Amino acid sequence: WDDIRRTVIVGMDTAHSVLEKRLGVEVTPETINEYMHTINHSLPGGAVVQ
Amino acid sequence: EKRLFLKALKEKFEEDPKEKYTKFYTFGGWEQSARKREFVEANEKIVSEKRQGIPLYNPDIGVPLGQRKLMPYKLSNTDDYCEGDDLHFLNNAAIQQLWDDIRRTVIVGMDTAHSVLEKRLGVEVTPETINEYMHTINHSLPGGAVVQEHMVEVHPSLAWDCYARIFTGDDELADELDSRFLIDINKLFPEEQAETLKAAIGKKTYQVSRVPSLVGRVCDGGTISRWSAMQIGMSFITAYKLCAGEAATADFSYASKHADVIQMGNALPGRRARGPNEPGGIRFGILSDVVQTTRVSEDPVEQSLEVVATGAALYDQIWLGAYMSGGIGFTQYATASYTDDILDDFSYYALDYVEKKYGRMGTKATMDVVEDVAGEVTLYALEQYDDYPALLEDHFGGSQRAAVAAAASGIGVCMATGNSNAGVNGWYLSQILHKEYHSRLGFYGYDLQDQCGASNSLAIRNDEAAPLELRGPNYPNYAMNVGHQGEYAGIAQAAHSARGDAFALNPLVKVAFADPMLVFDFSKPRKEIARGALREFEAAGERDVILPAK
Amino acid sequence: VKYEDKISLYDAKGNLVAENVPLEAISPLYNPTIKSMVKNIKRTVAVNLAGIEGTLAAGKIGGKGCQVPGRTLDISAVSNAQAIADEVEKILKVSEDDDTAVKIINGGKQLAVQVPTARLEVAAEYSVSMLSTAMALKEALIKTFNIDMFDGSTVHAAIVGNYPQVMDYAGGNIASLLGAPSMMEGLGYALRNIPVNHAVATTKKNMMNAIAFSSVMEQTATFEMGDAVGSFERQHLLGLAYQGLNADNLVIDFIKANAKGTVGSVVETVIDRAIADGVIVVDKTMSSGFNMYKPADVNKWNAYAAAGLVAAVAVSCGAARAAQNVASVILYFNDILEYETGLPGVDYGRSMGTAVGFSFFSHSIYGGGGPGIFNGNHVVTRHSKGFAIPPVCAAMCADAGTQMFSPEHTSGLVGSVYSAFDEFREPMKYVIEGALSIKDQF
Amino acid sequence: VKYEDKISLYDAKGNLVAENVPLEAISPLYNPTIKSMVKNIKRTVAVNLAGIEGTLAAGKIGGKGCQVPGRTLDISAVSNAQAIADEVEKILKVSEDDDTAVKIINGGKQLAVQVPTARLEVAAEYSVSMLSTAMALKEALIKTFNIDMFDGSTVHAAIVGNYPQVMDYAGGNIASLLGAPSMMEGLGYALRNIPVNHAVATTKKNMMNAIAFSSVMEQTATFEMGDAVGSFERQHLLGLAYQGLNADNLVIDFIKANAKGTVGSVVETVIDRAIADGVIVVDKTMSSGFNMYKPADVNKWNAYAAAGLVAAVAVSCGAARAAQNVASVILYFNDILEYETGLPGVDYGRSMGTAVGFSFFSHSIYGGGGPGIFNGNHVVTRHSKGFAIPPVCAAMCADAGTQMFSPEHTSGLVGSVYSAFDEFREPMKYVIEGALSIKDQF
Amino acid sequence: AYTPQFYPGATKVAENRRNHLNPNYELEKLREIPDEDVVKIMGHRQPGEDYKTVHPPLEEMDFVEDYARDLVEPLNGAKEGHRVRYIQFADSMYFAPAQPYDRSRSYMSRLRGVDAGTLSGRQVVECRESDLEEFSKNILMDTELFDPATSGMRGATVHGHSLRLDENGMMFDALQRCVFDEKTGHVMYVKDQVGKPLDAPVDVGEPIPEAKLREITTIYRNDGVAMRADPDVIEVVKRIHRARTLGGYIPTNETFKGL
Ligand code: F43
Ligand SMILES: C[C@@H](OP(=O)(O)O)[C@H](NC(=O)/C=C\CCCCSSCCS(=O)(=O)O)C(=O)O
Ligand SMILES: C[C@@H](OP(=O)(O)O)[C@H](NC(=O)CCCCCCS)C(=O)O
Ligand SMILES: O=S(=O)(O)CCS
Repeated sequence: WDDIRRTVIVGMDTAHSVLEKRLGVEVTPETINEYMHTINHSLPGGAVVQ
Repeated sequence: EKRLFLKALKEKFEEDPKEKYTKFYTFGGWEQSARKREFVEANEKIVSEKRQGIPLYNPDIGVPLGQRKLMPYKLSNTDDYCEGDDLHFLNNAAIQQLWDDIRRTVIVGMDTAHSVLEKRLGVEVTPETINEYMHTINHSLPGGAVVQEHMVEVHPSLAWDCYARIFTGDDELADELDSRFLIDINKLFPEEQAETLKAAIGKKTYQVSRVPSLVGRVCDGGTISRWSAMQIGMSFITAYKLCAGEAATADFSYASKHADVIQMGNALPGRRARGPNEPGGIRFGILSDVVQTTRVSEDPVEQSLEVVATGAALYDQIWLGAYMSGGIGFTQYATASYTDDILDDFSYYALDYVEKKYGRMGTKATMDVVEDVAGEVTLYALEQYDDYPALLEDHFGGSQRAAVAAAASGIGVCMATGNSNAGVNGWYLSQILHKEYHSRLGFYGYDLQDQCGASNSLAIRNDEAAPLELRGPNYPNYAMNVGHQGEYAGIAQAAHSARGDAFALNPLVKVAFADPMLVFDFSKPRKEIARGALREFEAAGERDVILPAK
Repeated sequence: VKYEDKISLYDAKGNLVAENVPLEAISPLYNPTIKSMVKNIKRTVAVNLAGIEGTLAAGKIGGKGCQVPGRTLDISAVSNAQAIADEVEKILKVSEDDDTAVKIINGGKQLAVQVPTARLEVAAEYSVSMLSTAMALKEALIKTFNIDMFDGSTVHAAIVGNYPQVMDYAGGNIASLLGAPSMMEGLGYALRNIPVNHAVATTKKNMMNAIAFSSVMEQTATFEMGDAVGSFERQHLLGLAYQGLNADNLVIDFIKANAKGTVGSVVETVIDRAIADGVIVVDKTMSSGFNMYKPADVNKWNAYAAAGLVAAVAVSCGAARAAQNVASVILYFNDILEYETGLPGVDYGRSMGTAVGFSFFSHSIYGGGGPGIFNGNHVVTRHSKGFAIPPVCAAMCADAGTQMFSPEHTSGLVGSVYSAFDEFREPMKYVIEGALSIKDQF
Repeated sequence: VKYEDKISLYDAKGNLVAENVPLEAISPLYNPTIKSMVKNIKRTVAVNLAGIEGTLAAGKIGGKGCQVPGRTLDISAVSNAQAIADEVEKILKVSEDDDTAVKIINGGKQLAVQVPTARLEVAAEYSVSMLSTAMALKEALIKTFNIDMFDGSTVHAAIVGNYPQVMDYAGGNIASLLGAPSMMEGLGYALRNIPVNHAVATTKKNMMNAIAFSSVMEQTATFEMGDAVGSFERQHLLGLAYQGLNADNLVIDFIKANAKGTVGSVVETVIDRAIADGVIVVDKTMSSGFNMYKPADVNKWNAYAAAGLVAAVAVSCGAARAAQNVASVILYFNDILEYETGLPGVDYGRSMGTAVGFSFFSHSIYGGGGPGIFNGNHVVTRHSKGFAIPPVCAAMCADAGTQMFSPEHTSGLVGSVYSAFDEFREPMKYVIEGALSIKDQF
Repeated sequence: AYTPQFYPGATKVAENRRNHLNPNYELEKLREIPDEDVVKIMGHRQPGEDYKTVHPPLEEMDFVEDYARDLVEPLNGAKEGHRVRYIQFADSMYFAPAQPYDRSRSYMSRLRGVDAGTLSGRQVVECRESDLEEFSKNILMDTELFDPATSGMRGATVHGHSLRLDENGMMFDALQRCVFDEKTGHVMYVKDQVGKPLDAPVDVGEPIPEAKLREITTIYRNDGVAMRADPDVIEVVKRIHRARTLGGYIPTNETFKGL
């Protein structure tokens, strides 16, 4: 039950489109790898800013 | 000058608290904190063993932490210090048990059940029969199955925190009952408080069921009421043997587990969709009644501040911190209300000013007293922030300053008048006066409820009017933002501490949470949070007996 | 017209009223009486002035066992109660030729306020009545007795009670027949909220009138839920006509034929009437006899079975003079009929499922409450689309005071308020008259 | 009748229409146009026939990213749109002459159906329209394309997406302006659940018409919630008249006076006009020379401030041509007005707080989003009783395309369907006409 | 007509707040930082490239005929479809010449079509990129609104508005985007506001002396000018609070007689 309860699937395509067309930031597989490295540290409760 | 927060500032800061300058970038980063180093070692071991090389904790990415001195945190009225990481609700078992004890509590009245048994069911009800029923429910509530070995039962060691207790306003029935599972009002409360609570309760009998913590861990908060009702029905039909028919049993079931049920919290509608017994449904008066400092202390400021600490730790840290946002959470937001004696000093000054000017409760609630008391307390708190640079460094966020000053002002107004809505009005005036003083407030929106508050404090409209005791996290203005609700509960408590009231909203909750069998003793929430931050708190709900040792 | 069905209307005494009445004359979308009852239910609010006075005097604001020390107001609401009523009517008044009925109940301790329809024509839901009445009451109480500015919150808590925190009226002294729309079992379930006890008390324990009230409410709700749309409209109209309004006198005829009978005899009479009327025919005769039956008219057979279900409930609960037999009677009436004829029961098994729900809801320790608190807005009793609830009204009307959830215990205020309206006290007679008034337009 | 203050009436172009119009002429309880809008908003349903065809062709039933392999139906709903509309009209028609209409939109790609009012008279709420339309669509699709008995479930899942399991229409192709009653955050909030994007798309991105639509909906909701009764009614009447219908041409006058100005200039213009009209007077002169002002008419000052707030939002978001300045403008208009005059804000600080939360949730990680996804039912923007949403609608109308969650992205079906009705598309010119019709009845 | 009074109070801080609020008040010029240096400090774009576009120019795209929308003249960056960028500042609580709410009010009363967000630790402005750069360089940088020691432009990791200054009279910064140099006394920016390092440090000028900071700050302090010394502001605040409470209770002229 815990594994089903704690699972959430998020589509990371709208966020990429907003990063590309609103913020003018280019998204590449290297940037996605960096983002994955960051979120694997932030999701458990690590600090990234502040 | 002597201030209550001075000693903590001396212990936390190496320089003089009045010194305006210091030096940075020389602490080694995260290495200056033992907690961070322990986290790093644990992360390395956990990654290598369990995660098969997938990184978990990488301090090198993101902000370089520890550019400034990471201060330790005192706990108000307690002589022990802890790091800020120990006060996180996930790292603190004391806060988790504080929420667990409230979540797993349901109070059910047993007078309609007794009357139905006596008249409709034709079964005599005696104190011996009540004792037998209490034995049955105590065996059956955690996981038990009465005289049925073929039925699957929960491991007894897995629910050692489960109890079924009884209390009553009837003195003779109280002394005729077994003391093994009785909450004695006479010996737990002072004489005047006990008399007031007995008069408010009446001559009725109530049972308190503490569902085991593991049940609330696995399931949600709405499971507690159903578990309690089912076990109560089973124990009632087992102790008392009834040869009546089954319709009569349905009437008895309604009378016994759906007639006088008291829940800790209500269900929430819309986007806060939650069941009962969740922290967003607990009213401020209910939380004030949960905390038991009126029992052991006569100081009104201490009584209000214990409720402030409990409300901060619940509403800001658990409810808004995780239930509504999640992530790292809002620990430093709530700790600013109960770590150092800053709020203690401000509230004591407010009480002293009110006593010198208006008396303890010497004025009817008028606008002028609200304005002058709130303004004086706010000005004092803001100049205290001004002339102590270490204090401003300790409360670096404007939200962790506005809330503290406004809580002091509201507590002062509630002392002066005894009305909780006047206290919240003083809170809002303090907030806007703070904004004009420092040209600053909390976060973005943050003061949504502080610009809307003055108009909604004494309003009479449907969705705007409510006594502060009847308000809570589901109040539309208070639904989202951090840094208010825990102080609102303290202001509601201070409204009654000025009058020396035995309870605030519900006598039954006050008596039920005086039970010595609770794992978290609500008489001193600050002390227990301090104990939990030191890894010396024995929490429940651990599945140690059903897990491998390796 | 689109339905060629004709019905003959009989009153509660079994006397003929009219013949060849079009089936749509009793439809909720055409019958003026049903429209009037729906509007009155929407716009009627009951106020407990004595409850407000008691709550304010003792500071009993906040719900079950809740009480706030120091927030006590000593006002005489029951003593004034004409002044308060006049002020509330003045506040709620929209125009001069305006309904705005505020009337004194039980000599000042209760108020029966009817919010004008003008405030409901520009409302998307029925909740405007209770909110407007609460606001008007708060203003009237604050103005009549000079309440201080710092006690309006106490007055609000006494009137409404925990509303901003608890999205309902729990500890308040203002009530209505319909609950909060956010607390419905499903979409369109608002009208299935009146319990059986309220229907019995409103009609003053008259069997046929209580049956008519429950059936009218349930079938109007089915029309609201979108169920009685297209191919199901005929079945729901026939169900209403034959189960609630005693069309063709079937219910009275079955009860008279089974005065000394049992459920099985009622089943036998129902099958005999269905065969004689051409509703069902013989499908085929099996090798071991047992000539199977198939419906020549599916909807009419369902209506006949529903009327027989009501008659069987009446017969059994009048023999026992107890209202605890409803669940078993419905369940085993359907069972016996199905395995006697090879035909489907009432509502194609939904009636039997709802009867099982009644059984496990009112006959065990996991049972809860009695049959008097049954309503369609519950998870246990929502499954039948207005075919299992109306018989419970007959059962509770036949009860000789052996129920804990008697109508006198749970619906005294409701009966005192809604028994004044003629269309609520005798739903059967006035629904029949309204159907007669629109006979010629079809 | 009970209000002696008159207002002028100006169109969206600033031209005078009539003078000496009583304040009650624009009241929701009296204005025929507002009543008609509320009645029509409850019975109008938008149908996505192309969405139904696409969902059935690919088996996209279930909701977000959900496919059920094997449950695929190949139908031609868009080609047979006329036949489907005719069947739905036949099913939903009550007798002959009801106001039942199913118009064809986008060459059969969309359907705009209006269930008859007779189906809503006997309904407690507005959910009857969507459920009846869903049932009619199911029957029409089943009987037009001879869909197998084992695929009606797939058809139902295509039309409404999860309704029995999820009390909503999320994955379906049917929609309405109002949300489901289960989504309400408070009693009486049914009319507050219209998102800003829906209002902007309905009015075809016309600033004044969008302001009128949003203000009419919000103030009618405040009437429904019971907030605008008794002594609170005049404040909301004036707020609707001045902020929403530019009664004295205040909005257009302020915008004209600040064509190349800032928020502070708008504040100064508002204060100057209020002083000139006598709404506010000098209370006292302080030692520092500050002139503290007091309102000679509290509600008139509130209305003037609200009109100035709308004008300031229009000026700032037209200068920027971006709709992300709304929260800041609403916050700081009040913030500078209060400390320039010593007077309370637009809604006694209730609109400023709504802006402080709007700034929270429109620029952070904690929720919210673009200004177009907010509404009066939202937990962030429910706090101001009809004084903060019309500015948001105006600003979203002034947007040039800098928002990702634009009305085109969010409200494509709803906007296209509801723009076909003149009453919804241009509410200003019809509310003015309705007021002129009853001008002489007060 | 009506002559505005902006704020109440007779103290020096109140006068400075009034001057900041007044759009006709000429802010004193203190520095001269070229536009390229400011642009490269902001870090949104490199000086030399064309402005990126979020939507086509207003002339190319077609709009519905809206009378009430088309009589407000848009910004030059708006008709060019420029993207909306931000400039963000952190103001120290130790006599910084500009303060968050003061900054927000002055910006909303001075600039056209800007989005101002105030917070304890930082204050942010969002506008079209060309207009943002223009007004930033003209007003926010080389005026009395900016002090290189007590105010720094930080797009992320804002922390130090309430911390004690360092040994150089300089605000704390975790990312250390701007650096004080001893052998000239100037302050140099080595990173952009987000934190990306620059190719060459840009000099912003000397810090404002403390004595001058005392008489131009807009913050009330016990060591500086206190709110107790300006009773008019407190009285106005209390009047606003009472008016809000009375309007919330019952919004009638009779209720406001107790104002
Ligand atoms: C990125 C945001 C936007 C947002 O939604 N939340 C942030 C970040 C978030 C993250 C921090 C993630 C991390 O550790 O890196 C969390 C923990 C929320 C969460 N569950 O993820 C949080 N803040 Ni915030 N946040 C806080 C605070 C603050 C104060 C900091 C005061 C100042 O020095 O400037 C300011 C608000 C302000 O505008 O003044 C603040 C802002 C901000 N806060 C701004 C910008 C931060 C920046 O430095 O770039 N926090 C504080 O005032 C103390 C309490 C603290 C919360 C954690 C705790 O209690 O320990 C934390 C609470
Ligand atoms: C809605 C509720 O029913 P109630 O309203 O009648 O309590 C519903 N069912 C219950 O009755 C409650 C609990 C489940 C108990 C069933 C145990 S099956 S084993 C006992 C068989 S016997 O007792 O009938 O002989 C539920 O909560 O799931
Ligand atoms: C506004 C709303 O967010 P949504 O836009 O609906 O997702 C709401 N959030 C919150 O209440 C956030 C509260 C906790 C985080 C902020 C604390 S200051 C919620 O989750 O339902
Ligand atoms: O400052 S923000 O409002 O962005 C969030 C505070 S944690």
